Amino acid sequence: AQFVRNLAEKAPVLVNAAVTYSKPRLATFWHYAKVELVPPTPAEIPTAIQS
Amino acid sequence: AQFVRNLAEKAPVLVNAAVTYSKPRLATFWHYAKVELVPPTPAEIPTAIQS
Repeated sequence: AQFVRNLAEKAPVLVNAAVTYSKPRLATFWHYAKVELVPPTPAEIPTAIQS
Repeated sequence: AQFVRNLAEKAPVLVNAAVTYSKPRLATFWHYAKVELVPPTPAEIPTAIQS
């Protein structure tokens, strides 16, 4: 009852820990995804068309 | 009647002459329109984005 609610508060802390562990793995994925904040360069278009 | 039909045959020759005169003026328009037989180059995209 109230103890289960207290357990839920501990579970909320556990959920925060779950978010905490997920973020660095997500940060590694972000490092791969951080290459572009704007659309890709039209500079290598020549290389691609030539290939 | 038949003379009007004969006049129509002459008119058909006149229509061919009308097509004949239109084609060189159209050819000048074609010279302006003959620049691209395929989609435009992605080479100047840099110039445009920089401008």
